[PDB]
Amino acid sequence: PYPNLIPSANDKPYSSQELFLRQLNHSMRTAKLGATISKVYYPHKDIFYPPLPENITVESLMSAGVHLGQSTSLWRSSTQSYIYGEYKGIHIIDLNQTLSYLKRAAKVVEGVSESGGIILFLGTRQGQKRGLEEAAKKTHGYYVSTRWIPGTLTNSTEISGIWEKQEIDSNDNPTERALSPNETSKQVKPDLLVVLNPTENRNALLEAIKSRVPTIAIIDTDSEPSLVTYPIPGNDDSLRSVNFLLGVLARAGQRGLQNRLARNNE
Amino acid sequence: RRIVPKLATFYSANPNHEDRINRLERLLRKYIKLPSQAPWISFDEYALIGGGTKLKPTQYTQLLYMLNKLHNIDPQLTNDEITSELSQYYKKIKTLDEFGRSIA
Amino acid sequence: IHVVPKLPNSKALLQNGVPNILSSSGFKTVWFDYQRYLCDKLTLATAGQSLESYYPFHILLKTAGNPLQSNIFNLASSIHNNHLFVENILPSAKTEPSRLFLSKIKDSFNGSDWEVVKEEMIYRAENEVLGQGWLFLVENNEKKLFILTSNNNGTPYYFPRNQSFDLNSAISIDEFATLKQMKELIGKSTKLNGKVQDWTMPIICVNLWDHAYLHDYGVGNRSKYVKNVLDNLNWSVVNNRIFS
Amino acid sequence: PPVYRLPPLPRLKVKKPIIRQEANKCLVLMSNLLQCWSSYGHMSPKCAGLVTELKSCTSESALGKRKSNINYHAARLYDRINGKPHD
Amino acid sequence: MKIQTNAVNVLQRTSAYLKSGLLKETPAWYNVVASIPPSTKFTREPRFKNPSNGHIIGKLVDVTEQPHANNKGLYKTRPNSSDKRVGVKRLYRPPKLTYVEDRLRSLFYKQHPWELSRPKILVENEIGDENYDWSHMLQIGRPLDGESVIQRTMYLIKTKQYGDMVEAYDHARYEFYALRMQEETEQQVALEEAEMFGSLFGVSAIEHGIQKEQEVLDVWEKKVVEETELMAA
Amino acid sequence: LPKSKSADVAAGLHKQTGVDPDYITRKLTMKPLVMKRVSNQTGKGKIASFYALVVVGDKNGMVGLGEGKSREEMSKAIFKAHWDAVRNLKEIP
Amino acid sequence: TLAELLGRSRIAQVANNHKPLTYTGKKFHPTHQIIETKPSTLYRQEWGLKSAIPSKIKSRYLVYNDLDTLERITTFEPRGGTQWNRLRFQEMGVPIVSNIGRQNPFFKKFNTEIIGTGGLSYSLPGKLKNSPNGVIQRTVVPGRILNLAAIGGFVADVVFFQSPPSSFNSMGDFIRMKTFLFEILEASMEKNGSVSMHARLLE
Amino acid sequence: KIDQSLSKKLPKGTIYDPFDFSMGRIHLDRKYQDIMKSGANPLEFYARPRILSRYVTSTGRIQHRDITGLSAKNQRRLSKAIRRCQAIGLM
Ligand SMILES: [Mg+2]
Ligand SMILES: [Mg+2]
Repeated sequence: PYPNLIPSANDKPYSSQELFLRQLNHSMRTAKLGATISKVYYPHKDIFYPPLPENITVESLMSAGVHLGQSTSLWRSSTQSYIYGEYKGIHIIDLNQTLSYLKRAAKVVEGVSESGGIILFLGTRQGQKRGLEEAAKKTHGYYVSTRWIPGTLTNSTEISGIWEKQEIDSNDNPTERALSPNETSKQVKPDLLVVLNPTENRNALLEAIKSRVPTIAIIDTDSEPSLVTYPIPGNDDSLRSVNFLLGVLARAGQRGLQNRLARNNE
Repeated sequence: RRIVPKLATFYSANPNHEDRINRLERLLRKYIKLPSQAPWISFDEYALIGGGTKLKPTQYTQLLYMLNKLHNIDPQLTNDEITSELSQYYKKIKTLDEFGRSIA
Repeated sequence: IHVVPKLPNSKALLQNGVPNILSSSGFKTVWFDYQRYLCDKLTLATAGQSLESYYPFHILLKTAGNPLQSNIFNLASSIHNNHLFVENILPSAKTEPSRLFLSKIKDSFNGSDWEVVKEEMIYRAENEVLGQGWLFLVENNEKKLFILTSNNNGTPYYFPRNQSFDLNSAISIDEFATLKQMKELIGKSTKLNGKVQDWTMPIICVNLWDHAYLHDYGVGNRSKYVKNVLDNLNWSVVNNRIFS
Repeated sequence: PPVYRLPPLPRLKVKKPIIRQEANKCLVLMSNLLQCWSSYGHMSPKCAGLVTELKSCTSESALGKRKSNINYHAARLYDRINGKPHD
Repeated sequence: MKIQTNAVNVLQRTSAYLKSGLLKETPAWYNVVASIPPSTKFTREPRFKNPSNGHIIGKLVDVTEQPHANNKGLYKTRPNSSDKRVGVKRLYRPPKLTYVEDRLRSLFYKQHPWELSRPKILVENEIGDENYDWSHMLQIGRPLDGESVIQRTMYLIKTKQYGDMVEAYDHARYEFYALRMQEETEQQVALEEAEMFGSLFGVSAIEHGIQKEQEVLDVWEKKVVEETELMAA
Repeated sequence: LPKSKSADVAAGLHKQTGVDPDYITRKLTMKPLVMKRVSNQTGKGKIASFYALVVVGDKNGMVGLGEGKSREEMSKAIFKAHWDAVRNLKEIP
Repeated sequence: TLAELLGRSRIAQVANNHKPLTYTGKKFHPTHQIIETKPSTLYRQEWGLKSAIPSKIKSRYLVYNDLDTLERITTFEPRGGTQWNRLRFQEMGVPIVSNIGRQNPFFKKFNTEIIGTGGLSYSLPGKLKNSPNGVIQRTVVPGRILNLAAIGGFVADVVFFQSPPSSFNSMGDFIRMKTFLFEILEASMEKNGSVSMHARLLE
Repeated sequence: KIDQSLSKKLPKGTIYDPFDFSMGRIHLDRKYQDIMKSGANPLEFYARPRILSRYVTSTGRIQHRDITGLSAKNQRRLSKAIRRCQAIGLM
């Protein structure tokens, strides 16, 4: 480690790099020392250590901010059943309902991962990218943060024509043999589209239902819930609530992947 | 067996570029604490490996930014992995006569 | 919420204390109660602030420059300093002082012995701090070590909050000049918060508060307590917190 | 107070956006000189430095030195800022 | 927006394809979707209780249920105009959640404007993890604020130490004040101690403020001079 | 190197949307319903366009309508209509 | 129930108001609850509100009215200046006492009027403040003269022995530039909630 | 010396802010700026030209509800009262 470090002379003081290394060493050993800080929210911890669908409660959802629906004046009355009441000039999403729908969604995510399906996480909002990529990594899955070019599934051959396809084991090993030009040009459709802002990409949803793909979406109090197969009522605007739901879904899919790998090994 | 896309960004607009950016981003994240203290491939050169016709100026500028910052990591603290990742993106005198006069 | 960390062989410590320097009761007074109290106070101070997420050391470093919210700094400083002291104490988690450490000492103190250095430290402790405080053996950006006393919750890390001498009592001319120089240096920093750069690291913290010694050693014999601590401390820990 | 909600429009845009830049220095100097010459007769040496300053300004060209993104924002944020009911 | 048939009937549409022979191979999701069916029952469901209060939504007070005389001493012998109108929209429109604590909060910040200046973190830590005994105000995870007062008032009301709400509120306020005073004294004395033992603060709060003002003033001055010049000419 | 049209359609469908080509070739049978010539008044002039509308269906309750259009001759328009029909196959009860 | 949790929770805790965020009139005390984030939460745009807040905001503090509006934007202003005024006041250390002969309200249907001070100072008047140099009799604070003097986030009435011409008349309406020292005598608080300080110019 | 328009005079009892000294504050202030509104029918004031003349332009025209800023009914009553006044000698 640190092969190019030119250490200063013993008579001389520390160099800048040497000093930095010393600081790092101190940080690793004795900085986080005096106390330990239990019961506090670190944003990163929801992405890298999301809870299982089972262990989620209503309280956790409330803390995440999932309960906060759009607004009283921006109400799609189609979503009436999901909403608990109004408060602070804002519809508040029934969170027991949210929980049950999330569990249902989580189970279907797990199932397709187990079957070895292509899961696609779609999230066009600003802060969502990193968490989306993490989720995609967790299950051997896919994501979209930069905008969804209309017709990725309906007009697949024009759009997704010149990108490399692969082969895969019952495990996830590339088994790198040459794909034939006929073998390459076929569409590779997702087996689960999961969106974080269905109201912002109506188009993607429409192609999914045309292309015959089951889809999951965070339905806020202004979003149409009929436009998807498995709606999760919740707060799609705040970045952390979305991440929490997304991270849970990723964890559910991860589990199913692990189970598939285990059964392959067997 | 299953036929499946290589890149996790496959479905995005410019998938190859996005994938390329992701590795650099990961590296930056890894060595984000390392203290900081030119000949990068052209747009056209980058396109041939990256997006091609789907490569945009903004994407290229982002890529440059990612590379430059990584490069700036104090040479003494830099890693082998970082340098390997960056490796990809690199790349007559007149005199007087016998009689001491300058022709032009 | 800030809670006290679980020490290694905790039950054994509770039963005995520390073989030589601190009793079962005396160790409880310094750590299992006082540290807890400090943590609770820090939590109360920094419950709903942005400081709740940060560790004590990082809180102290954040807070150091701010004149108001000195209470938070004091508490954070105490918590960190006290755990450093406990780490130094602990029997395990026999070890001798390192060769490198000895060489560094020799370089620093005009080629003197480790026993001599200890003696100088205890003399400093006796003379400098009245009432409460801390006794550090620190290392700075110049590789040589030096002895650093602090008067109650003064940190060894950041020199404007060293809290190294008492202006409640009368002071020397040289001390005043040093203070003036420090102030000038601080003014030269030129940042909005106004915080200088400093790379002082503690190697041997010792707790000159009455929460350690007073039960076992009485109101006098603080020097004796300090000597005992110096004689029997975790050397492996010290060695670990020495090299760059 | 009386709020006024517009109907659904094709495109919110100001027909012409004014930048409201500062007036030219050379022009100002010329105006000052003119004002001075209104008083004090035709060309008295009270405005001796002013004329010199004007000359210095208008040596390379008659004027010394030679847009507001408001439409892009309106265009961007119209769909948000609408109180347009759902689809 | 019409209720979309085609987002939830996916497996049926694929099952038909599979039956036909349009699809040779089944999708990965097909079995999973069969196992876990969608809702597909996009109804407007009525609600009979306000959850916050616990008021009943559905019921109507009858003429027989109001035997005694009204305000202005008239006996109700008939249904009124509102008792005949079919109040179905009330069952369906979601309830406005009301709390007694909201009024107390409003009162507190009216009485203590400068409590608003104390910054408030709204990013929740685990709401399930907490466990506050409102016998006292000072809880551990929670800071000292008007909220804590209000919680104390509510606790008092519940326990019936102070039967009246106002008295309980006053008591909570008085508890708060002492704590605040103690907090104030702590900081000042800590500052004094720091001053005594040769601590050095590079930038005090007032000094910082002055510096901040100075830059703004400098910006103003140059602009103001230009404006005066413009006006002159 | 180089019924046939129907096979080509089926192959194209298989690429675009993963549908079974052999089924499309054999079991599906198509039928044109309307076969207009249709025009647009462009600045260049009147620009004619061949409009087809072609029901395709496996004779076991699986049926689809499709329309297609070509400025070039009607065969291309019919092909497009057929393609559209096979994309829109539908199980009638 | 969920309802109970909602009532408890940190958004319900912020007492609602629809007062202007831009109020160009006289500001005697804070209008809105200041709301801070942590740096980490700011980095991923989360403030503990309904929505994400724009990445353009780099300040940790803000003020708001509506969680979400018809315009599909939270009504906020990224500023928390009122905390700094309070902190300045605390630093100055001039204890607020009622000039009228009355008991201190903090000791012993609803009254909406301000109970004593609004909570800018819970300091008590009887203390002295020692230092290395000694016991501070006169509180020295730097401020700016406007024409009244701005002294650490508060405007204050001023008095002096003789009006100094050299400093004043050299720059008649640019007196705001030069910071002068002040000796703050006492701080009274009126019914409207205005802090009426009184300073003395030092030279 | 300098004019009054380019310098915000902070009042005596008020709080201020670093921003409050700026040009931008002054601009903001410039941007952002009665018995009939109090709740009494204006048709009591038809023998009181002094008060009705407040709701009238220098020439004599009645001011619009956009200008005067009244309740529509109250505005119409005011207008009626004014018209009554000018039918009489007074006003
Ligand atoms: Mg939304
Ligand atoms: Mg059609």
